Amino acid sequence: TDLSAQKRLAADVLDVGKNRVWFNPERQGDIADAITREDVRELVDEGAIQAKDKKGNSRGRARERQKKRAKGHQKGAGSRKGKAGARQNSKEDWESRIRAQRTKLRELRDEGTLSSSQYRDLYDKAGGGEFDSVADLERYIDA
Amino acid sequence: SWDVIKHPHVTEKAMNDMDFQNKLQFAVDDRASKGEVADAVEEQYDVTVEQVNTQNTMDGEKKAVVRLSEDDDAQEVASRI
Amino acid sequence: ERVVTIPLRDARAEPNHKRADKAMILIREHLAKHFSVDEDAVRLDPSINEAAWARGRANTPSKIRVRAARFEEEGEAIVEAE
Amino acid sequence: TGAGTPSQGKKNTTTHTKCRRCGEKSYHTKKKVCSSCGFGKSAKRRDYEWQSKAGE
Amino acid sequence: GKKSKATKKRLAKLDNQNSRVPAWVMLKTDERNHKRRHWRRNDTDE
RNA sequence: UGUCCCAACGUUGGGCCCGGUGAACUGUACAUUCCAGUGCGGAGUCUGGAGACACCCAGGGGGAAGCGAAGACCCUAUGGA
RNA sequence: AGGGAAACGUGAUUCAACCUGGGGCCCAUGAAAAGACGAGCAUAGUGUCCGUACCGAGAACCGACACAGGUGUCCAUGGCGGCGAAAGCCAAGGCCUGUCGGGAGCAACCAACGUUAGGGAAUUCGGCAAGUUAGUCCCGUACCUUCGGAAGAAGGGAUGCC
RNA sequence: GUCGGGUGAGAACCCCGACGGCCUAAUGGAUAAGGGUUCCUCAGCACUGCUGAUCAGCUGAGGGUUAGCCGGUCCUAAGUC
RNA sequence: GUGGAAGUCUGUUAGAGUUGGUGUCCUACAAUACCCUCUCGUGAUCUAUGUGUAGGGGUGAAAGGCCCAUCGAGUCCGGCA
Ligand SMILES: [Cl-]
Ligand SMILES: [Cl-]
Ligand SMILES: [Mg+2]
Ligand SMILES: [Mg+2]
Ligand SMILES: [Mg+2]
Ligand SMILES: [Mg+2]
Ligand SMILES: [Mg+2]
Ligand SMILES: [Mg+2]
Ligand SMILES: [Mg+2]
Ligand SMILES: [Mg+2]
Ligand SMILES: [Mg+2]
Ligand SMILES: [Mg+2]
Ligand SMILES: [Mg+2]
Ligand SMILES: [Mg+2]
Ligand SMILES: [Mg+2]
Ligand SMILES: [Mg+2]
Ligand SMILES: [Mg+2]
Ligand SMILES: [Mg+2]
Ligand SMILES: [Mg+2]
Ligand SMILES: [Mg+2]
Ligand SMILES: [Mg+2]
Ligand SMILES: [Mg+2]
Ligand code: NA
Ligand code: NA
Ligand code: NA
Ligand code: NA
Ligand code: NA
Ligand code: NA
Ligand code: NA
Ligand code: NA
Ligand code: NA
Ligand code: NA
Repeated sequence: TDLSAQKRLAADVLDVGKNRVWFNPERQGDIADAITREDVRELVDEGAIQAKDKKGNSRGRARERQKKRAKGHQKGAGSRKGKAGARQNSKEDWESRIRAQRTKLRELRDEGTLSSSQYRDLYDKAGGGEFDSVADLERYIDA
Repeated sequence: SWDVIKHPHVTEKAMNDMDFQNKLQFAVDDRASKGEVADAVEEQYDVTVEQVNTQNTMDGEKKAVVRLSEDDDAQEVASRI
Repeated sequence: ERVVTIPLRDARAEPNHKRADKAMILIREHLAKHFSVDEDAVRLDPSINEAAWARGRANTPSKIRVRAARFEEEGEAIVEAE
Repeated sequence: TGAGTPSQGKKNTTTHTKCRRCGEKSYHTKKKVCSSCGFGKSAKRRDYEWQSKAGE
Repeated sequence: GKKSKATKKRLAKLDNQNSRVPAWVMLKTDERNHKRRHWRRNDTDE
């Protein structure tokens, strides 16, 4: 008995990898007799031919670690492999910062706390990298 | 002068088209267009050709898959020959 | 029928990446000898196979308890894990 | 790179083809000229007195 | 590759010329296809 | 730091035995050789002695001026480029 | 509609495809033509001809071979990992055909290789081969120099898990 | 790869199940060129297959490629006639 | 601080090359291969497909290199016994 023809068919009818298709060891004779895609679907319904289950990788251990790293752990010198600007792209980070500081100043203006001249001044000093952060900015603002 | 139809192309797969889709398969001369096959077929078997699909075969001839109108029956037209 | 402990120490004389295969052969040769039967007549239930390949092809266990029965018209032995 | 075996691999180009005129597989499809009968070059058929011995 | 209608035709002929001498010709001639061509071992023209 | 003193042990694939498959190089003939001698002055074969029961397995290659290539060097040709 | 045994979700982040903007460079200036738009709607007819199988490679191609060689394009967003299209491990998918097997603790010898005390280049034409160092962060850094560089100089410290 | 099992006159290597592995820009998926029927089915083992073969890209006979809207076709490029 | 220049650096990304091991092979897997190591890797870069240049002539960042395993003058046939 040579069921390799069937395998190929079974693989397509079940819409699975030939390697996952399963033929019951007690019906090689019947299955050996399947010749059409139909005879196959039939043998499928009787459960003689079935598709094994595909596995998936378990991200459990990966989730735990993901928590520890979001909480700040497992990121010491001995756990870094990439250069510093590799782990954090300095240009991207300056865009993050400056947009914060520019957004902040923008609010205080519309809010009224700042006069278009005070704003202007601050803005110009932000673009000049005078504030390490919005907090640093607010502080400077209060004289 | 060459004739368009050569003879009916009877094979397992030619049977299924016939029984299941009302189609007649022929071995035609390769210079024949879908048009010439259509007319030649109607005039020979007195039927209405709805569609003609062709293929230049690895046999050196041209195969033609002719579908007849629901009004005619492939199984019957082919049965008389 | 009886239960026997098979020593697989001679499987080390065979390149390590091929221990499982040699083990298997050793079992059969042990049963065929201790149950006075031809190795042809010895049948190993898959259980024994899986026990031997449990940890890969090169990490076979130094022993294996196997339960075997002997009988029939040409003489033979059927075996399995325990 | 070896001029031998390794340079033989890149040979998947088509040049000489069945000739419309003579039937020999010598119709260079890139030059559109037959190296055997001269189709595509000469109306007359390619032929030379050196294709045979001087006195024959 | 992309073949033409002419090309396809000849390949077709070649496949036909690649059959064996019918058993009845053996009998009729009281006793070999010298042009047998294998796709791998040989090479057609064009 | 096994490059060395200075070699050791181990791992894997061969090697060795078995089944199957199954080439090639090479071959004037003879041939179990060794020590001397002789010879166109570099001998398994001549001469004198010595040694030598026949067959087979593995080995590392001393010899057959071993096999492989009508010497690339040198000279000669009323040669070639 | 379809598909699914069944449920037949909703929010979010990062966002290949695709869309759309700004800037910089050239002693270098980055095709053309057909066609399309410009130029509406109904209904009907027509839309011929040629290609379409399979391989696309450690057996379907070239290399005399089922040759460890050679041979273009697309998938570059599957998971862990990490700077990464890197290593290692693992899915999906594919395979056990880089296609002869059996046996001997399996000797000498050889191929690839591990480990070797004390010494430490004594080896050798020569440190050939092998080895040492190694990722990241902080500290620190000579001569010289075309001021760019030398420079990761050197040297010193740290490095996990909870 | 191994243990079972299927088929067969004949099975280490054809097929089924389990276990054990190998490939992760490839040993996966889609293709260009080139090959030209090698594709599928059935029947086979004198040849081919680095051993064997019930298997096969082998032998024999049958069958298989369907397009207004995927390519070609049309256009023009270096350039060619 | 921003900016992101460069025949720039590291880099078996892909890809291109070929320094050493004078390793393996050397009747080969291979009439130029294998492995480890190593160079380049945004540019005078690499590559597919098309196209141009022909034998005392091409092409040559020049080695007398290359022009289908053929090059101090390709190959085929003829002169030719
Ligand atoms: Cl902008
Ligand atoms: Cl196409
Ligand atoms: Mg920056
Ligand atoms: Mg068509
Ligand atoms: Mg050459
Ligand atoms: Mg046929
Ligand atoms: Mg004597
Ligand atoms: Mg000489
Ligand atoms: Mg000289
Ligand atoms: Mg001269
Ligand atoms: Mg297809
Ligand atoms: Mg092979
Ligand atoms: Mg030591
Ligand atoms: Mg010294
Ligand atoms: Mg070194
Ligand atoms: Mg087939
Ligand atoms: Mg069969
Ligand atoms: Mg560079
Ligand atoms: Mg680099
Ligand atoms: Mg080119
Ligand atoms: Mg010179
Ligand atoms: Mg030639
Ligand atoms: Na016919
Ligand atoms: Na061929
Ligand atoms: Na060593
Ligand atoms: Na010798
Ligand atoms: Na990733
Ligand atoms: Na085999
Ligand atoms: Na600046
Ligand atoms: Na190399
Ligand atoms: Na010349
Ligand atoms: Na001559």
